[PDB]
Amino acid sequence: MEVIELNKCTSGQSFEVILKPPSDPSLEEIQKKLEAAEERRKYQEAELLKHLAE
Amino acid sequence: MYTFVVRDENSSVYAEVSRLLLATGQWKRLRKDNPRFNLMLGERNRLPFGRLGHEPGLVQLVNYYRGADKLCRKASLVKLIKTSPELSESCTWFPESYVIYPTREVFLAAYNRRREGREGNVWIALISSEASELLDFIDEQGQVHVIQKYLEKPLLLEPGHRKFDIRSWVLVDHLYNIYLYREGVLRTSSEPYNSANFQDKTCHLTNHCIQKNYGRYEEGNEMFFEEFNQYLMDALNTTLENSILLQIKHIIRSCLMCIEPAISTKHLHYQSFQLFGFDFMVDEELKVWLIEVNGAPACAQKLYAELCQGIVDVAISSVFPLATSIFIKLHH
Amino acid sequence: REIVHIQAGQCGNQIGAKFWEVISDEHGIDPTGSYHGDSDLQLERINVYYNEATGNKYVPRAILVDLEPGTMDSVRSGPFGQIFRPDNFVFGQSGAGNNWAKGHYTEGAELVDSVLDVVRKESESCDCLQGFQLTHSLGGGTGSGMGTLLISKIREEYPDRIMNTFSVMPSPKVSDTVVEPYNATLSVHQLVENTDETYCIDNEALYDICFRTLKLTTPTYGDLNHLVSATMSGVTTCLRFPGQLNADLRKLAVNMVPFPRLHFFMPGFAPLTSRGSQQYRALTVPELTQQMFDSKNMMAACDPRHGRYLTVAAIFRGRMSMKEVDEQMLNVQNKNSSYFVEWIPNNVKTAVCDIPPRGLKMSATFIGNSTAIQELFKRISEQFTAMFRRKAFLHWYTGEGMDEMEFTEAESNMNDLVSEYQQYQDA
Amino acid sequence: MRECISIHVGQAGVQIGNACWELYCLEHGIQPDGQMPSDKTIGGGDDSFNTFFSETGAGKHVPRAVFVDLEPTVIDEVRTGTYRQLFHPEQLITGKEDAANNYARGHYTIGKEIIDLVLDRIRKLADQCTGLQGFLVFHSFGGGTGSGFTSLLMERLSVDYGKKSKLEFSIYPAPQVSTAVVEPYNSILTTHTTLEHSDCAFMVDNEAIYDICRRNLDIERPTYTNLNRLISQIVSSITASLRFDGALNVDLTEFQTNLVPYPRIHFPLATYAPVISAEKAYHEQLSVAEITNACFEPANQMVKCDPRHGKYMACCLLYRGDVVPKDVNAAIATIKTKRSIQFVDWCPTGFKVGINYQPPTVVPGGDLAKVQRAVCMLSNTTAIAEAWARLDHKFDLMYAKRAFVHWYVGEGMEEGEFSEAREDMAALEKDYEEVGV
Ligand SMILES: Nc1nc2c(ncn2[C@@H]2O[C@H](COP(=O)(O)OP(=O)(O)OP(=O)(O)O)[C@@H](O)[C@H]2O)c(=O)[nH]1
Ligand SMILES: Nc1ncnc2c1ncn2[C@@H]1O[C@H](COP(=O)(O)OP(=O)(O)CP(=O)(O)O)[C@@H](O)[C@H]1O
Ligand SMILES: Nc1nc2c(ncn2[C@@H]2O[C@H](COP(=O)(O)OP(=O)(O)O)[C@@H](O)[C@H]2O)c(=O)[nH]1
Ligand SMILES: CNc1nc(N2CCCc3cc(OC)ccc32)c2cc(F)ccc2n1
Ligand SMILES: [Ca+2]
Ligand SMILES: [Mg+2]
Ligand SMILES: [Mg+2]
Repeated sequence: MEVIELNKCTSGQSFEVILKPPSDPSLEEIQKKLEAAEERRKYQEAELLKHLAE
Repeated sequence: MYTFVVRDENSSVYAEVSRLLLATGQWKRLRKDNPRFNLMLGERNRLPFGRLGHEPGLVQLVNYYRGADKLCRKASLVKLIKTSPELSESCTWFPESYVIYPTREVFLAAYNRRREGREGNVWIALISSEASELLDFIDEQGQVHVIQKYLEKPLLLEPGHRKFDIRSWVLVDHLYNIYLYREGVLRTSSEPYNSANFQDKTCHLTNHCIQKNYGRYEEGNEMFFEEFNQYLMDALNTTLENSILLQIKHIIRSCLMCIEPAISTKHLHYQSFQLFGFDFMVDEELKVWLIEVNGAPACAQKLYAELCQGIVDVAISSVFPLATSIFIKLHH
Repeated sequence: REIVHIQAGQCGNQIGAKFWEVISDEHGIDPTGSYHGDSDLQLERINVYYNEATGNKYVPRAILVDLEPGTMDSVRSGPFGQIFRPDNFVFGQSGAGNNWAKGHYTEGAELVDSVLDVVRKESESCDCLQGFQLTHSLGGGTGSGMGTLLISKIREEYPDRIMNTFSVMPSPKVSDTVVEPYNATLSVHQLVENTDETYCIDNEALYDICFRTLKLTTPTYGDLNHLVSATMSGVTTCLRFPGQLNADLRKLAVNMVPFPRLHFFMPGFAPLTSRGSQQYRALTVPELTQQMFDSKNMMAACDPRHGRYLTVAAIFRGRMSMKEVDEQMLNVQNKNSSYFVEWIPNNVKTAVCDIPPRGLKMSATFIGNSTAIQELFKRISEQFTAMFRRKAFLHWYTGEGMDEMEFTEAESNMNDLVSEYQQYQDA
Repeated sequence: MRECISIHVGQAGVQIGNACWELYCLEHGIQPDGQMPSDKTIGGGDDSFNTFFSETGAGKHVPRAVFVDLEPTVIDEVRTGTYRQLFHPEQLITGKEDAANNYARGHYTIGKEIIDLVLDRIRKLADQCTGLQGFLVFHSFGGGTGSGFTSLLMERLSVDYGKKSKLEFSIYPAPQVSTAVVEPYNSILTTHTTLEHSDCAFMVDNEAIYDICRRNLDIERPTYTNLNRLISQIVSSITASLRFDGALNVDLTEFQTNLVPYPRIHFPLATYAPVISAEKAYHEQLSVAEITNACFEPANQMVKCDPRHGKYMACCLLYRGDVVPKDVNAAIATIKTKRSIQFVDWCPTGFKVGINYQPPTVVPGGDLAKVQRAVCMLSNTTAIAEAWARLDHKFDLMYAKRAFVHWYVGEGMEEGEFSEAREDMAALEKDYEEVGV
């Protein structure tokens, strides 16, 4: 059971212990998606204001 | 009124368990995918253990032990016995076993040691005498197989010169008590045993099914415990308890005590019990051997009533109570 | 989050007035508009329903609408009459004659813009308007026909605000006229399209509850409206008082309404109490739970065992163990888990408020979205076609512009709604 | 010295942030006014607590915190609470209308209207940072703000700070404290859209915290104050290495290194012992070995699962209190024999350990007793995928009827983002299952 890289200091100490070894989208792309949804909203709202107008 | 669901319709055993539960008037059965169950009589493969014990205000109990397959899977059972110090290679009740995949690990080095004394070199998967005969049989299936020392000198019942195995039904409860059913079954071969023609594997393979002579000396190729013990007394001057049952109780205890840390539901959010069928092989020296552990075991027709009524008393009503014993507690 | 309240017609204004009486008592406001209460919980969310006047007075955010002056003069006379803002009495004179067409198309049309003006004034005051709640019956003519005209127009001006109604369903056991199934089917068509949440207050239930359970031999509208104030106070507790939930109309709609047309809720109350006579044993939390889920306590005459609960909201009032409330609520589901859809996990939510209602130490209001509400629409649809297959009494409507076709459409949209409720009672 | 900016989002995030920053203040001896008598470097310092506090010319110590809720109720109590003086008003951002438990309302509708305002106030702190490390982001899986605004924020931060690290503290939804029936939709939607923008995520299942509060704190019905104060103890354990002298987990980059080998699998299970009631009059102090053994009881995990049926990829032990290395290795020794600790073949079976001698700090009057030593294990075990499977099942149950879908489509979203976010989770569950058999 091998201890290693033990660092000490006034606050405490740390170390590691082995038991065994081995064996992003663009701002503009965000702006697109985010603005497609707002359009999809405004369509659905206009269809409602069109139905109410009928 | 407790609630339970049923997700393995192929369970001869718990088919009964469901029926008995309803007939108590205090157990209603929900639908498969209804999560507000107290008790899951679950499915055999891919039972969803990750989803259990998350229903607030529901104590949940399932009839299987996650991890239990490490014992009930032939390849894994060998791996378990070789590697656990609790069992060790110096395991005196498991026959020699190697796991060989189809595309010899240290299997060949043992077979050769057998060329040194020309000792018995019969094995199984399926039974051969030449390694090449067998090894060429696992690659014709393509799946992992396991080969074992065949027990060339077994114990034969007379009249018949016949083979047989012993199935003990063990029930482990939510507390990890180990309960052995007092009723056992000898699954007997009606064909007189002989070691010249292995390929005529009807007197070698003792499976109740594979015996599609069925019914000669005892009904259904099954001899219960009262009969066998009688014959033992008369024929060998011994009892079932002493010559055989001790070692079985030793093997059951040892196997289940091994995996207890991996499968115990003591401090877990859901709980498990499970019924196992343990399969043994008695040789001519009255020595018991462990063949296979069966995690999804069927009971013998005559004992269903009693065994399933005991699952409910010991494993189910223990957790969910309502308004001498048929088990032997294996102590630890 | 301000709410704007609207009461329309005979029924709408009589239950409207009780509501303001009942909750004005709970918030410690008196008829003069002055607060005289003990706790501060009473004032924390007082703005949801009341505008704060100078002199630190509290004026309900309520618009009063009728086509006749009758009831509206009544309200101004009643105990809390003076609390209501006088410019918010908006009325005509000709009445509506229990005629959906007169309310929606002829008589109501004249007056509606005047109503929309008061609405707009109140909306402008509002820091963040949640939406509107309306009280009306579906069987008369003002609250029914004009009521749904207002809703159609309000949705045009405020298409993204929440529309909540308390809609009293007609019943032969308590009916003014034979044409109520006509007026209700035309209204339900409107409600299915233009409201987020409607509480189906069935006059059939209020009658049976008054007759059978409260043993009232000859129930008046005042006995029925008692039951309606109690429910209305319950289903708005979580809006008027601080909680762990901080609930509002939109969140309520999100969580109650899996599908948009299935927004008709079964209300329930426990304990059922008759006016005046007070009984003296508080209920055990186990009793509140069994009673509130009892069909005998439902305010929509539907058997909950004939359908499945899509979602449930329950609200407990008084000093009691939330631990026990938890156990009792979990208890009823796991016991009757059959009657709750499996395909909406954890569809029963619960809330608690320390303050009980006047004259009870412990109470439970219940909001169910059960697929059994179809039983209600089926009832009204049967009555409707009993008459329509003979075009009986239709002249009252054709005479005001309406076409047989409009009747066939409404009927058909309703029978559709029943089909939709049946789709999921099986799923 | 490198700075760390904490961003708390929605109700769960903001209330937990109060919890934590109060604790941080007791632990660092900062007062409700932001004064820290111990700081002699007045108006500055590149001390290690300055990773979480800037100092003012007047000697005030100010959280590198920003709070963001789409609705004023919750942050308003921060604005009028014991630690008002602590924060700069610009740090407390408030909407007027909340996401109504709606992932898509908080992401698309109301999100798009506040994302730029928030990022500017975030940039106002990044401009006081000599070498900014990155972000600690606190939020619920369940709320509409919690889930939907957080992922819009996470996306942008990847764009405006592509070189800084992003860590997550995420409240996973539990019906005993839940506030909404659609929380499984919001959970999946936000995990799919945030997965590639978070380097390391610590899930805390409200179910687990609730049961610890009942079993070990003898609290009948835990409140958010009960849950959050216990939750910030764990958070403190996990961050103390950034705020204290040490050699283990000194920067947000070390958390990925030590705990996350494969990028997607970045959900380290947290286990924490001991939780001891402040009411218990006579308590027997637990040993290094008793508490280290407690780290392998599920009943102590932040997520209830079974690490036995799973494989480890990494593992840290964070001790606070009277602990020396020898007692740890002795405890480790005897634990490695009695427990089912299986590592993936391609990872050294081992334990990176860190000890801080200052024992755990408990807020005066809370529910936690003071203790001589405590520990928080961080293990990246595949058993945590159990939590993914549970959520994904509830999601499948509802979505197969498309129940509630319309609330989302009605805000701009497309029925298709539902099957896209869910297919991703299908991937995640599969990555975990390969890695662990
Ligand atoms: N542990 C803990 N969990 C919380 C807390 N507050 C809320 N939650 C959880 O967060 C989930 C809902 O997310 P919220 O943060 O409340 O919603 P939100 O972020 O304010 O977004 P909105 O929908 O706009 O309100 C619920 O399931 C709660 O269990 C808290 O203070 N502590
Ligand atoms: N090492 C050995 N020596 C001799 N005979 C053996 C043996 N191992 C097994 N046998 C016999 O041969 C049979 C081999 O088949 P096997 O044991 O795989 O069937 P099975 O036990 O899996 C059916 P079940 O699952 O229903 O119990 C054993 O049942 C036993 O009868
Ligand atoms: N519960 C209850 N129902 C009422 C009340 N007043 C009227 N109704 C019902 O409402 C229907 C009549 O509609 P009404 O509101 O009076 O006509 P309107 O004035 O034109 O809106 C009848 O079916 C009544 O049963 C009341 O005070 N309480
Ligand atoms: C404003 N009225 C209101 N709203 C509630 N909410 C909003 C917030 C989450 C929520 C989730 C639901 O899942 C089914 C149901 C209901 C609710 C509510 C909840 C109650 F348990 C009791 C009374 C309630 N009353
Ligand atoms: Ca300094
Ligand atoms: Mg009338
Ligand atoms: Mg909020």
